[PDB]
Amino acid sequence: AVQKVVVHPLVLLSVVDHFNRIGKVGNQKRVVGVLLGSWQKKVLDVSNSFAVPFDEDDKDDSVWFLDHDYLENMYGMFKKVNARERIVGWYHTGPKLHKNDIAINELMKRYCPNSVLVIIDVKPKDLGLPTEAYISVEEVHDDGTPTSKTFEHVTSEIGAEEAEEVGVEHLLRDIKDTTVGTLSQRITNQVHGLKGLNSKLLDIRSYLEKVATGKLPINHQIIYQLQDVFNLLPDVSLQEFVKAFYLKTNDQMVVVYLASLIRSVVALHNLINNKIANRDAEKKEG
Amino acid sequence: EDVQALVSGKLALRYAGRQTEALKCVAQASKNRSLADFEKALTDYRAELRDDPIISTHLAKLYDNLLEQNLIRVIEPFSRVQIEHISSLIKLSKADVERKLSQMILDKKFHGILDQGEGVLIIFDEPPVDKTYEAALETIQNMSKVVDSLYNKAKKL
Amino acid sequence: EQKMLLNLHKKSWMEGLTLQDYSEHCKHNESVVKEMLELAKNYNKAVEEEDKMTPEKQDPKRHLEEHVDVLMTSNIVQCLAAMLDTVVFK
Amino acid sequence: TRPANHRQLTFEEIAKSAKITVNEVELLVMKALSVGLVKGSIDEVDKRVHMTWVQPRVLDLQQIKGMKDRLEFWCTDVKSMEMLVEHQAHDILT
Amino acid sequence: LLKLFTTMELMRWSTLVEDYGMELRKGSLESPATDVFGSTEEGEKRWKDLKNRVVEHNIRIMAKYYTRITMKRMAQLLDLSVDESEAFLSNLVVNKTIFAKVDRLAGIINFQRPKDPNNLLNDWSQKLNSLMSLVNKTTHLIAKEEMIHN
Amino acid sequence: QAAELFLDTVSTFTSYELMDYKTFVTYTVYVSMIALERPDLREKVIKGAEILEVLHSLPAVRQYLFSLYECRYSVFFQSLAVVEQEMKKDWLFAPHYRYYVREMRIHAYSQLLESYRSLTLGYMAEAFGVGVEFIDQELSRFIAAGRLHCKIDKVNEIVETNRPDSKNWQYQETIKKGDLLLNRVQKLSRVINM
Repeated sequence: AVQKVVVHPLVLLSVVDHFNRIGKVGNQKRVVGVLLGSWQKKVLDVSNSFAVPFDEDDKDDSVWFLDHDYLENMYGMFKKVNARERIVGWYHTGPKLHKNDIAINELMKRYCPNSVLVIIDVKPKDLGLPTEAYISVEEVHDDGTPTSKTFEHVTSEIGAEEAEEVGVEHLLRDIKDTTVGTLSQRITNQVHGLKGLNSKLLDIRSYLEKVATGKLPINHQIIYQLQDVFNLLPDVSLQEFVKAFYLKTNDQMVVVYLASLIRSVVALHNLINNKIANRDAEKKEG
Repeated sequence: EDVQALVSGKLALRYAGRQTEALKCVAQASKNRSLADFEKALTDYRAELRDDPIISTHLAKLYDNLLEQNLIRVIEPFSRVQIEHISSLIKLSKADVERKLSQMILDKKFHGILDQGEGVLIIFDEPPVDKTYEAALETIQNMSKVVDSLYNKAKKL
Repeated sequence: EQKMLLNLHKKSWMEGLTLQDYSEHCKHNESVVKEMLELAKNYNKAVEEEDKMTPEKQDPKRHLEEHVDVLMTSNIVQCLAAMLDTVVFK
Repeated sequence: TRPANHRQLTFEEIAKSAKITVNEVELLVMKALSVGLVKGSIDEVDKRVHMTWVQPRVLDLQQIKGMKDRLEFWCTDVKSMEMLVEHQAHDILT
Repeated sequence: LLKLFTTMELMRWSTLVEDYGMELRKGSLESPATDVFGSTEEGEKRWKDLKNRVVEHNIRIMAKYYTRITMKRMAQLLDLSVDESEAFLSNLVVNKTIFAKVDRLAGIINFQRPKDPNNLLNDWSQKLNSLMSLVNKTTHLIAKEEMIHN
Repeated sequence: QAAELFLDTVSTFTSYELMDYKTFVTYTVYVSMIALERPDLREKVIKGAEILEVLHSLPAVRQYLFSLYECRYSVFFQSLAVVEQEMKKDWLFAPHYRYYVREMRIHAYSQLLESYRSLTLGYMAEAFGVGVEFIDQELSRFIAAGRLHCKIDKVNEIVETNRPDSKNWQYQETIKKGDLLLNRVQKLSRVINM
């Protein structure tokens, strides 16, 4: 299969521009385009994407234009400017998949054997990871459940080539928060981590609600992986762990003692010198 | 092994006697690491090994070294072990083994601690001193020095 | 486009709750405290030349400042992350 | 049965659950580890066993509701800690 | 026999003998047995070496799985006395083949290596961040499962 | 400092006008045992060739040194009781004599207690050639003075060490020096509002 897909700034800015371009006049639930990328090991790197003429019916979920010849010659010209980038995957902005989408992926498979689809929810500006990646799968499920032409999640992340990195940093400069952020950014990051953990746990709650209540099918998979997660909790307060935790915390405490004491000493040294200097000025003035 | 190969040498054969056989059996003791037979060799040949100052000094050094090596060999599989048991394994009396272990631990050549009230020795894990705290102590002592320096100041107010 | 691009360096929540590495953190504290000692050694000399010959930002003072700042913030954040993980995760 | 809160199994309860004598529980746990389906550790001087799990298994809807409850307690604790830290560190957090 | 020695599980030496010694040492005309384990001195020595290998593998298994065991339990599982079991374990540990410590006073043998606080809490942190990554992947699949109904 | 000064000039001593060389080496071995810890005692005195060279002519102090180094504690106590007499008769060493005679004792005890977590009082009684009540009183005084890291279970008559580990000793020195510095800062404080 495909273990990872990394997404560069250029494709996400291009799809944002495409969404603003289409929604400006032809506001529609989604826009569809084609990604370009390269293969390292079994990871995929995607930095290029172009909009393709697309249309979806509102509810028929079987009626759709994706332009064959436009896709082909646009790819040809993008190869002319840069030949490394070949067709991998297709993007859309709809926050939800459709029954119509797997046909889009099957068409895209004509141009790439393992074409991967990417949802880029431009409107959300939220907790994290605005890109979702999915591959096409067809297997017997090994458990007696009926097989089906299915989309399967593949982990995704954002990574930048150096030129895109300087480009993005320059635009972010004004709103940019510092990378180090000694105490403020770190504490805010921990609070945001608690926020994200709570949000994910509440999502897992809602899934279990829907599963127990029956409105959502039991995946059998993941839920047993979730049970492994639940058995993976470390169970602190076991005695030797408590001893080790106390030891390491005390080491941190003595270290921070040294730092604070030195800070007090330097503070006093500045204070005494300031008093001496201002008193010297006062004595000279008379 | 070379010892038996030299007592049989063409020049040494004319000198065979108590002195030669004493070192022969001492060498045999060294080969099989038998402290009991080592001391037996040191005992039978009193006039051959004790009164000779160089022989006596070096052989006592060798016996001490072999005792330390065998003690380290036998303590290794233990965390807590009765001194009686190790005395039985070493064939030396507990009165000697206890003093030897005390001297060895005192010299820090071996990590372990005795308790006579239980008649046991204990093996521990010797934590690696944690240089952080020594650096801490030197820093705070030097901050005390600079504090005295500021005390030298502030008299100018 | 703002905070669409920012997702690239955006710290993840697991990255926020990540506990770094205890052996590496101990090595870091070990190195920084030793550097603190070597800085304070000449900080003593600097304060002992307080006599004001030829009234003159290199070496002891601000270097000690940055060292204490980074050490203290690293230790505080590591302790806080460890503690939060201890109490929240079970 | 348990989310590790009592996962230090005593020999007696695993023995009566397996309706076999105390002398075979060691062989049972050794077989379980050898197959690769449990990664616990055994103590014999207290006869208790240090149990850790790596192999997931099927869930009934009963287990689904039980999980939902035990996960609810956990996420309640997470939210408790979130607002606690946000309250106590307001001036630094901003 | 080969696969049994390949199994990461105990076998009682007495049980192993009762099961396969007839075929091993003596056999029959249709199942000929070589002089590897004959009744003579060299065969007897090789048979005792086989017993030594059996107890070596048993100690391997106990080190793999057990944390601490009374030496009476080791002796009963190896069909030896406490003295013989202690001597064999000492001979094996001195060779630095495995890690084991004998608390002869409390009558315990500890197999787990001592853990420094840094290693213990690093293990805790690794468990924690693995759980965190699993939670995130679970949530992605969770959204995917909800995402089917559209 | 006296031990280090004497050790630095043991091979270069030429001050015959003060006193002779053998008296100098007696002073040296006297001060070194009380002043230096055991490894330094080994490297700089036990292995100091000229010291053994002159001690071959002086077995009386050679015994007093080697008994402490070789843990022959009863012979060490006999030699120390002997040497206390010359320590007293000494026109310079007399004013400190009791102190010296005291210190070696704790050092001796501190040596014997080094290698044991716990032990019966009878063991040290026989090792020092002393009786249980006498050594019990000596440890009572010395532990009361805080010179030894041990406590006595008189019911079973067992000395039990409580020496801090490396980390615990480090923490105790850290906190002690912490107060010795923080009180200095606090007295340095109130340079605000004279």
